[PDB]
Amino acid sequence: ARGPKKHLKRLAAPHHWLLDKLSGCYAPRPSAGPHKLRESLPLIVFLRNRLKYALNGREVKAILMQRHVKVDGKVRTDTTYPAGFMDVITLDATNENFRLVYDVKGRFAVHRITDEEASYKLGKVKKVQLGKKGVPYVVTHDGRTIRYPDPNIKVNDTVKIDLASGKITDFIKFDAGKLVYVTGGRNLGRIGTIVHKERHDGGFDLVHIKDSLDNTFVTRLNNVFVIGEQGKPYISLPKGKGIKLS
Amino acid sequence: GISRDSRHKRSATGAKRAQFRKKRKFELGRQPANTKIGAKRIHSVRTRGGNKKYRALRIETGNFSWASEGISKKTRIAGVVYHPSNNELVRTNTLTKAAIVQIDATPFRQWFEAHYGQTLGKRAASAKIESSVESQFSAGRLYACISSRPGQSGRCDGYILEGEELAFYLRRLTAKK
Amino acid sequence: QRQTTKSSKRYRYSSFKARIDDLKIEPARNLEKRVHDYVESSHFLASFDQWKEINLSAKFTEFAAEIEHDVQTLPQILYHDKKIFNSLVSFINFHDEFSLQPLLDLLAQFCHDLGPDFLKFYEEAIKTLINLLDAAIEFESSNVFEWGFNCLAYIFKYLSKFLVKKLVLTCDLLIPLLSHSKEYLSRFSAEALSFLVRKCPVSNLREFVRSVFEKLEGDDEQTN
Amino acid sequence: VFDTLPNVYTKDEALVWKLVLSFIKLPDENQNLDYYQPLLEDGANKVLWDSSVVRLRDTIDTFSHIWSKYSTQNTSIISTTIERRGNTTYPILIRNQALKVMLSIPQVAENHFVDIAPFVYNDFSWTEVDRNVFLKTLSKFKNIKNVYSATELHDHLMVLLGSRNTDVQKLALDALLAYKNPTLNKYRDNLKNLLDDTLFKDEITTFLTENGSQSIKAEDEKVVMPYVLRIFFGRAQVPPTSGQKRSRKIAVISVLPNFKKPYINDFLSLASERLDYNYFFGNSHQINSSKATLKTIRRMTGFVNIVNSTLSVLRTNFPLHTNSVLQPLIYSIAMAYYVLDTESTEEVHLRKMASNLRQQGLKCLSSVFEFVGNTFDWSTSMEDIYAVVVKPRISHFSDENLQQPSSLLRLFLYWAHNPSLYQFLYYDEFATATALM
Amino acid sequence: MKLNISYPVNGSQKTFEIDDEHRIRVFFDKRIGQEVDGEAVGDEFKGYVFKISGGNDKQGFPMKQGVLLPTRIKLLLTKNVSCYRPRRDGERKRKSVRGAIVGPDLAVLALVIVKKGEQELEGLTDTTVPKRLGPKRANNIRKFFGLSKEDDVRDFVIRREVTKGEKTYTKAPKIQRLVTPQRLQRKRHQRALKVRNAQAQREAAAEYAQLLAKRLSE
RNA sequence: AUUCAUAAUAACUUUUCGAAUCGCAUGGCCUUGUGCUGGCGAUGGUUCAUUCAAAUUUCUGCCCUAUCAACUUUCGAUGGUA
RNA sequence: GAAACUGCGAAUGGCUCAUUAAAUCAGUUAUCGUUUAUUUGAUAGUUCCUUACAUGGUAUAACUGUGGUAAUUCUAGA
Repeated sequence: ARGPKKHLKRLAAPHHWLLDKLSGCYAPRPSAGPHKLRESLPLIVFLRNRLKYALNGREVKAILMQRHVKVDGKVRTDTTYPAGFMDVITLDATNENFRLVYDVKGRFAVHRITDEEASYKLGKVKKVQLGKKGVPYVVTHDGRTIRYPDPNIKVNDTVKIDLASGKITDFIKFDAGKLVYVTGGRNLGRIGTIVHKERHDGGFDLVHIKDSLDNTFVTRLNNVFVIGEQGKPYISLPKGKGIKLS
Repeated sequence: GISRDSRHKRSATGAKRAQFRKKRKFELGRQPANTKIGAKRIHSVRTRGGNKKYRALRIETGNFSWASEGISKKTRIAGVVYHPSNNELVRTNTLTKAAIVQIDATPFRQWFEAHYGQTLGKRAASAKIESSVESQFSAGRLYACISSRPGQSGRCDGYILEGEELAFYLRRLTAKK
Repeated sequence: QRQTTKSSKRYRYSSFKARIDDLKIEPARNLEKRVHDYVESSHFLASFDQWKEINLSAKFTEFAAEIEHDVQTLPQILYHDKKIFNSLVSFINFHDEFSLQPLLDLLAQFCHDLGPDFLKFYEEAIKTLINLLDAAIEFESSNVFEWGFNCLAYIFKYLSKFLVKKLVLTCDLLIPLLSHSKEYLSRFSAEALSFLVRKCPVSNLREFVRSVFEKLEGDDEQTN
Repeated sequence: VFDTLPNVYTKDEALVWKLVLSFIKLPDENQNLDYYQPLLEDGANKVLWDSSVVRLRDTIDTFSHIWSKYSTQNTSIISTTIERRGNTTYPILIRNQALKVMLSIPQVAENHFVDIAPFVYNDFSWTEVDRNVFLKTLSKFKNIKNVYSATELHDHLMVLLGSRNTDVQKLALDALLAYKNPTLNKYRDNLKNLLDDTLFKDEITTFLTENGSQSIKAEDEKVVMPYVLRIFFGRAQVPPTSGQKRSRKIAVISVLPNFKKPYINDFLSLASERLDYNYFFGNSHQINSSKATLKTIRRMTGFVNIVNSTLSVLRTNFPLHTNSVLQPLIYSIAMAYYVLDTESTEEVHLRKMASNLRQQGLKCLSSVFEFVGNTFDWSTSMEDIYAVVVKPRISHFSDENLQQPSSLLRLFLYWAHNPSLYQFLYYDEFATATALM
Repeated sequence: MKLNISYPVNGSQKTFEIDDEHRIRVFFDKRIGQEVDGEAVGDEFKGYVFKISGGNDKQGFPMKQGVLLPTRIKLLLTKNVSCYRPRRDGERKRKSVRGAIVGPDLAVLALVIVKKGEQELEGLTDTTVPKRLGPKRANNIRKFFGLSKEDDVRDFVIRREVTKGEKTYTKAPKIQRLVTPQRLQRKRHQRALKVRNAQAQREAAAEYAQLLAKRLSE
């Protein structure tokens, strides 16, 4: 190819979208945005295939151009906007807020959310840095640049962000014994407390996690996402609370 | 014409690789700007991204910095004296990086007079300079190493040759004469 | 030059002032399959069930909880007259658009059921309505203006004979909205009270004309 | 008429010149239509009702207007007489029309010129378009040295060259090149390329640099340095809003230190000559006119900024002249103290500019004392610089200056460190000494 | 050949066929941009002075300046040139165009009248056509009418009377580049927005500095 | 892990950017000036981050042929410096 | 609301396997070795500094008209 692709075949799409393999050849290629390609849910997939609020892409256009959908406090009108993980999608006429969060089976999960919980949003501080004119900022896992953070915020640390002002309300450190959500890899959706960060130099730091039935597994630091302290998730988890069973 | 792929060379074992594709645009090369000394004349090349890149065809002046004093003045370049890659560049007066040119010395000695209250030739510890630098000041031209890439940025910026480099290049000039 | 030759597309922009200038009031000029006049187990209850299906908003959901436990039938309405009306007025003063549609429809139909007994709630009903309309000025919404003035038209139509008998008190109520310093408020309030004026007979009309001319000489300085 | 007239002025070139000069003079000349105004009559009444339907409003307005006319019949008779008499006022651009005509016909003005030189020597108020058209005409002039007042035209021409609009500089350079002499004919392209914006700094380092190729010779230097100093004055009056303009101003003042001593003194003499100090020194220290205006304080601020930059690039070798350097400086700081005392704390802009001028004046005073010190005399002006020290400062010098080394403080320290400069301490009743105490 | 002669002052233009070869030999060896003599052309052009402006040869390939070769040629034309209109951005077609030196084979030579002679030519000198449109910028109207800077332009817009059946109707341009209360408000909003944002930035920076100094004094 | 982020100094520039743009509405002021102020949102623009990318790139893995055992370096083959 | 200027897109998609045997490719890495339209989030008062901002200047398209040529999504002069 001599430039950037604009089409996505149906079987090329990420599996967790649950797109059925007969209704066409193309799947909504999610436009460039806050979240990466293989872990984003376009609004057309969310409104049509999940909520069944639309039957066609033309109805998804009708909804979005009616300006009902708001993704993290702001109105979106692009039907393939990449609404990712830990997202707040508010429908006003239906009086619902949705936290987008993974399920145990590896798929995204509608989470009905009240107003006082929808008012904020977690975000994994991923790159702390010093910008022009000597101001510091943090780059979370959705592109959000937040100038002037707390001096103790480091890489891989969760920050609870007030949405309607884009500000940092508070933060949760990365130590052993915190509650860790896992986002990528085989075990994604298994909420468990972090036991031990096995740390290599130049390689990938693995993380040993142990969850409520005291089961132990290993992931990477890229897939680990800190939620809260022991038994105190800052967000409301989906049903089953992230436990893989038999 | 020019392209800079590594599919037309011999293999590491000494084999001849057959052709794999047509030449691509992202491995282009362009024609060198043999920048000489004359009135200022500068092309602009459009480069990947939308990025401008100024080529110099002829450039007279330049910005030269005195490192030991940490200052910078704009002077006039006289002519290329030494160049470690090609004495044909020395002959044809090409301005490139790592060239050894002679510059005018009047702004440097004017700054020295206005800053240390003392002329040159013919706060005393600060006023003391090196002997070869004083000899060049008495001569009327200063040796300066160019440290800019005038085929890329279109600027000829350099630094005045300080002690050790001046010794090495003085040995080089006297031996090669 | 308003939009005269319509185009071929389907979704025009229709700014707020354009929507108001297009807007009128008379629902009798309008007509549809009116649900409350169509099904007749109880007017309030029929409209309540339709709006419980249609509307999903927090404010109307709470109102629906309370009064759905209260009303299921006409003697229940006729007995719990005050509780229903005070809850309705509470949420209309809460002033939320997504819920402002069904509560206005229910206020109209509640008066229609409670006809000649509504004349004790009628005054502060009108007061909360005009406070709502001035709030609508503050948040521009042609929807809210259309709903509120259709509720006023319905209340006038349902209590025709009594307000016609007592016409001067109605315009004494609406003068804060009739002489309001906004062209569309004066326009819509004048259309509703104009329907009542058309309905009134000759003697009370003479009294009302004499009174309104005296009030105009009082508002010599006012032109609106 | 613009293409017709250059073929037919040859028949009667005198009357067309009278007409052209009349059109030049006409926008400046007054016009009055002070008619006969009768006594006022209070005839007015709301003859009809005021309606709300607009076409009824219009007809009622028409009838009420006619009624007001017929009620105040007298004044309406006068106004109708005037409006049917019709206008006689020359539209304002008629000066521009006649200047375009004179631009197309250069030879008649070149012949006369005894009626246009008053405008030049009064320095116009005319607009910049008309000024540029008239200077284009002066460039078109052929027998330019043999005009009525050649050297005074030359002087005002050089001033307009020293101006800061580079278009005006181009026009004045073209007229000064129309003035013909072989030295300027030798350096004709060089000054044009100095006026060119792109070749500016390259040209500066090309041939203004001492001891090189294409440099100005000695006699040519003597004859050409006024021109170079006026053009450098314009390029220095260029204001420093961005990095490129800051670099241009710095390039100008940093090539200044290579000319010659009287040429540096002459450039700075120009910079002072825009101002005035003969008020103080025709008096002793009293200002004749209360010129506390933004215009004159911004002139002083520009002067002290160019003096600061010149000192910073000529830390030891610059000439001090009492008639061009020191006297306008003490004039400047005395004017700062004067405006600060005289007008209130309501004038925020004037008071802030006064504070900046005070700062920069004391800074250049400390700088020049540090830079020359004992190298020339002071007994001529010890008393004046001491007066402009001792009026506002020594009364609260300790109360003001206690946080950092001030410029005034460092000047005192230089005074006390050098032996011949004890005379100021000696001059008062050791007032500055007890201030230090 | 055929002489396409145009009087630009009247905006008028006409064509005159030419058969005898003497005036053609007058035109010979001359190029586009030069001048010729109407008397040497013929009788009726006594006093007139033309200028060789363009032409096409006997097959259609027009004349192009810059190429001094009285033949046909194949030039690599680019975006902004004459005798070529690009169909696509960055396209450079190579086209056959005729050189500028006037030869014998020109089917049409097109001239402009620079100086009027002594006799009135029929179509050129007598009649004229008005300009099609008036000025559309506000300062263009102020120039074309000589209006002072204090005077307004919307009273001096040039209108055109159109008629369709019986409804007479007027038209007038939207005066582009006209100072309005709208543009004044927009400029005011740019100023106030910059000021507000700078104040918010100073406030947030001061709050972070306070927090940081509290941490260090902790 | 860095000559990193960032900051500072001195100059340099055929030299950039720092809004001469557009839609709906019309509110607050009052020295009653056609004066001062003001909402929603469209396009744009310097840098930094993000995303869709792109180009290089490390290890390991290709079918038949020794009746193919030497091959590559002038003409760049392997490395060093500019 | 035709036309035309301006902005964007036409570099994706569709077809075929001719070439290429450590080449493509598969799995695994790196960019502390670079460019990135778009999307998303942040981001720029620099007050002054000597002689129109109620808002500078040129053109050109389409169009009117005069033409060429056997002819093309050819185009010239005004």
